[PDB]
Amino acid sequence: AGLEQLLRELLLPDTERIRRATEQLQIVLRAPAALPALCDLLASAADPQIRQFAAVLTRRRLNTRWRRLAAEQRESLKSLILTALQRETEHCVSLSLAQLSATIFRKEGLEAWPQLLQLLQHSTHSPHSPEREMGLLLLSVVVTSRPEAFQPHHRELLRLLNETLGEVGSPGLLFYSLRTLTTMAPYLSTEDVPLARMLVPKLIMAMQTLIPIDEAKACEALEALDELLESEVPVITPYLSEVLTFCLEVARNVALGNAIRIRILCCLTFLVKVKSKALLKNRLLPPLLHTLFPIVAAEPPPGQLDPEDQDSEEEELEIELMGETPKHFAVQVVDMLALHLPPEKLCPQLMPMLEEALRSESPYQRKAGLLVLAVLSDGAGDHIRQRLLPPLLQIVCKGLEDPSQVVRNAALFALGQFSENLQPHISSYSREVMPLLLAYLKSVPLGHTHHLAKACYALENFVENLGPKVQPYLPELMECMLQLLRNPSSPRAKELAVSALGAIATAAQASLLPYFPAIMEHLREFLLTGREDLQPVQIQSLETLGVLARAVGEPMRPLAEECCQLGLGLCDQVDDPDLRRCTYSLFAALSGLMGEGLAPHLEQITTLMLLSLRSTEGINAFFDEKEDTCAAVGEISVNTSVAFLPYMESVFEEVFKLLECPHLNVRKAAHEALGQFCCALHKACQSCPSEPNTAALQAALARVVPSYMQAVNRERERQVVMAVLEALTGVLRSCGTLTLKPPGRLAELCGVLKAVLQRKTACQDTDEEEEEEDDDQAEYDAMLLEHAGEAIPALAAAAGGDSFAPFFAGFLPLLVCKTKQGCTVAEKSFAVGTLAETIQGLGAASAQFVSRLLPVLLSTAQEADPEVRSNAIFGMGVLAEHGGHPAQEHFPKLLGLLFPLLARERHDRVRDNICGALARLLMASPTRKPEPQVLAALLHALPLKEDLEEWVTIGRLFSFLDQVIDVAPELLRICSLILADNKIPPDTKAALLLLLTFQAALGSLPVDKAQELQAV
Amino acid sequence: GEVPTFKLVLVGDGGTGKTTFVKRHLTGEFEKKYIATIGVEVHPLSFYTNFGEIKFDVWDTAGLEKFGGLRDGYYINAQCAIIMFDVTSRITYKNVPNWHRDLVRVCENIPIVLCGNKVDVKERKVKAKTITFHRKKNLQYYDISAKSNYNFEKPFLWLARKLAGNPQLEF
Ligand SMILES: Nc1nc2c(ncn2[C@@H]2O[C@H](COP(=O)(O)OP(=O)(O)OP(=O)(O)O)[C@@H](O)[C@H]2O)c(=O)[nH]1
Ligand SMILES: [Mg+2]
Repeated sequence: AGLEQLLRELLLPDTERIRRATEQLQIVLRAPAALPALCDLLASAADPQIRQFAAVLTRRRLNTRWRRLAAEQRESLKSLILTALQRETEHCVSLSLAQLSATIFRKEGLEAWPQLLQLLQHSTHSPHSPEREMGLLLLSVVVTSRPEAFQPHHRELLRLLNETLGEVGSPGLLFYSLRTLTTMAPYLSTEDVPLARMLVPKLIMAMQTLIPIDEAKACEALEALDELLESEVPVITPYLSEVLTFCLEVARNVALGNAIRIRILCCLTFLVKVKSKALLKNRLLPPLLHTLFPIVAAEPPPGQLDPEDQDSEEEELEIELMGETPKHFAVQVVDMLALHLPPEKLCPQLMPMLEEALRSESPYQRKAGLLVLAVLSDGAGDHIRQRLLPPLLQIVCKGLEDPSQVVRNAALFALGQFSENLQPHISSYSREVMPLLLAYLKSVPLGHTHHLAKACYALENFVENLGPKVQPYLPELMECMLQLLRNPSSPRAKELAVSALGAIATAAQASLLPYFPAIMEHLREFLLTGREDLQPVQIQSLETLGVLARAVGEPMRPLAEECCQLGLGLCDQVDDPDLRRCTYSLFAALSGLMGEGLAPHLEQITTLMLLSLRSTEGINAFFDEKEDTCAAVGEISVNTSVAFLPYMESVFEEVFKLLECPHLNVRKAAHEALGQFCCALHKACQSCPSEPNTAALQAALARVVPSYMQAVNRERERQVVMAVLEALTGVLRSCGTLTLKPPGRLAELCGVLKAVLQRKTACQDTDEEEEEEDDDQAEYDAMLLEHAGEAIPALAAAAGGDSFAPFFAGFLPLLVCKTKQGCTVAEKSFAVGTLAETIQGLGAASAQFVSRLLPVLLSTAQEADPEVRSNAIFGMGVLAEHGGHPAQEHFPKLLGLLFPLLARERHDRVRDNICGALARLLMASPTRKPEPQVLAALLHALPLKEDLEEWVTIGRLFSFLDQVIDVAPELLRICSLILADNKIPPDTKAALLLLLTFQAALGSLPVDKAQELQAV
Repeated sequence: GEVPTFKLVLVGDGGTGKTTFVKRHLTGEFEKKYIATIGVEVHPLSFYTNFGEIKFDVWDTAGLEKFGGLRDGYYINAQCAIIMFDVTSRITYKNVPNWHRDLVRVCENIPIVLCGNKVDVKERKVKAKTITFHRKKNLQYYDISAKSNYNFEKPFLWLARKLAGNPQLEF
């Protein structure tokens, strides 16, 4: 009102610094006493340029001023809004007034303003055009104001849409209508009349007109269309190919910004993930591939070199990961097209296009071929598993000889995703391609560390999974990295070389001996380093030396003598948890290997370890550093003598206080760190200390048990359930009856853990939803069941008839559900194994239970699986030497056991278990048995090539002189066939050698023993 | 008598490298002490292209300290803006859509390029697959280097493209 406008006319262009500092005096303190319109609206009649931000300030004020406003304050504002709607001169002014109307529609909700409805009817009729578009925009903004409040109006609005179907006119009207349906899309009706169509031709015409006008308008048109489909829309499904054909054929207009390609491809991808079964009916893929093939081999209109075509490319040293160019998001689009659908026969269908893609004379055709390999490379290779397992073993080689040298990088990348997507195919015809790849990669030391880094990432990665196979490859690989090892170059070259050295170290484990003295000098050179700019190389060398220590142990004593302080010394120069990563692992492994050898550097290392976890860093995430340090204490469980006895109290309690944290991974790390104190204290006590030490450590065990006990059912989660289960199993396996001192863990703990498994589980919940960010959550809980396989045996064989011994009966009926013919072979194997440890743990008390459960075992009988049920197959034997009188109850059941099935034997395991069980049955008592018959049969089929658990049967049957001699020639010929073999337990001593002295064996030598055993 | 005059307004939360950004575009140095940027200032900058030296306007808008709310005043008559975000915190990324809604309620279309500072740190929190909002909202993205001045002129070159639309505009 006067002075305000006078200020604005001068402050709009560039204002003033003093006028900028004025602010509150420029605001004129607001000073609202009543301020209806004179100092609250300024009559809203001036040059609109001021009026936009004047209305903005009115909005800001009224957002809070409505605490005493009178009734005669709303009709005035709405009437003024109507007048401004009639009084329009500029597009931005109309936009501002529409925004003000939408943002004043924030409250009072429905049941108000009939004049907006009358304007709605006027805009539906609206023979005049400009007022029609203004009506459309104001309806659009008011719909934007309230998302879905006017559900009954939706039909009306949909009916309104019919009028919008009738005018394919000004581009502004089309923009308004499509941005209206943009906000209409989140309504998610899915139930209205499916006859809602004719929008497709209108949007086609709109984007056609906007190609020469504006690319972005068609852009928002397409994300509007994408947002339209979110559920079972009844009208989109029948006719869908026409719109995608139109968008691709208009994408053939290369004279447009690449955003056109960006959002046509993203809209296509969302259309596919919504559904992709329509292509089953019609052959829509081949036109799509013909369309995208020029896209894959796109050529710049002026021939401008690509950003990947620069020879130097010395910029962005750290990391780039750009994908804005058409070729990249095109290849991810086609790759998700490939992976989303089931394999079926689409790959054989596109093979005829594949050899068409294989014509590679022009380099652009070569990138096209490498991209078709990139898309074909998928997680599932079942199609390539059976046809042409080495599909193109020389085309990848022909790509190496490329002057453009980008085909080489593309082939390197393709070999990459072959390595980390096709696991079985890493063991394939790679016997010759790998050395030539290494040779030509090391033949170009031009200094382009990008190609070297991608080569290191893509290569020497899958070979580590192959342990036995890499030994024949030991020599050549050295003269690869020695091409750049310890040579003057960038620190990137050094870190790449040392990372590759660690990779082959992992691949070769202890087979590094033949050439290792040549790595001694490199180790001495690189370990004796350090500079103000060589931090990452020193760190990576640190963890690769840790890997070396882990892989090879005792033969490294000359190497283990040093590194006790040299690596330790280089920590005080710079203080950084990043610099301290994995440093604890190396010295921890050194302590584990030495025993008492760390005595000189035993206290300072302890102080430096203490000053790592007290840091308040936390008190995909920045806290992960702590986890690394946490992992350190785990290694302490291996071998630390008793030096940690005063150290344990120094840390454990604080570690105790670390078991609680909102971060899940730090909680897992803390729990797994807790899981090793059992082993630490047990190994301390086994190394005989004084009795007061035993009492103190027993008290420590007693105080630490409840920390584990509280986690039996208090937890409400899934991911840490595994960790707690193996931790409890380990702590029970790391101790014995001394953990049985509190008479509450005997039955209450066992009952709680039994109730937790299967139904009544704390985690097995469905009522609650996931309002936070989700993850893969690929139903891990099922595997939890088989993980429970090690839960039962933990201290299971410690009762032997105690008060809590007949407790498994509580779990007995549920095991019946395991043996019902309604589960998988894995479930049966789990159940039979669990029953195996339960029966082997206990004796007669469990013997009567298993005797009553015998009909279940007979019902199981012989299933169709080479390795199932074997647990019970030797379980009958283990109960044959168990029980006692229960064994004597059922001799006829013990003998036989449907013996003829030895003719059915196909797998070694079942044969070995049958033989062992029958041996235990025969030797349970020196009584009558099948003797020559079943004995001769099991001797006949007795290779015993993989009986890595039942050497005890062979040892016990030896020299165990019921009948005597029996079928001597059979056992003699079998043992001669066995002959000297690989490493064997004490089984072989006194193997009836002295019993020869019998007479028939000497006279009738088995076939010919003199071939190898002339005398012995 | 230079004809091409273009006003540029920078937008972003206070203390998010905006002052450092503009001062580095002035001479190319970093000043150590941190001062909470307040008020607004103009830095007339002219850069060389195929059409010669072209002058541009700067608006050093910052400061959530003043009681009076004047943040919306600078948004009028502006034809271009640049948005910041920090790579070490989720708050900037979740505030990007708030900046989107306020800018769209300012104007229906303005050329905006997503830009994130403080990338010189060796450890990076906002991993690349998280950056997808701009693509699906049709926002272009450039990266800025706090040390090497990477994309020192090419974001402004993109701005020139959107100002003219003729692909012949070069250095
Ligand atoms: N001290 C320092 N900080 C730098 C340098 N280069 C980039 N930075 C980053 O800039 C931040 C400095 O914080 P501030 O002084 O508040 O600068 P700002 O975050 O941009 O905030 P405003 O100044 O209001 O724009 C640090 O946290 C660094 O991450 C540098 O050379 N020295
Ligand atoms: Mg700054």
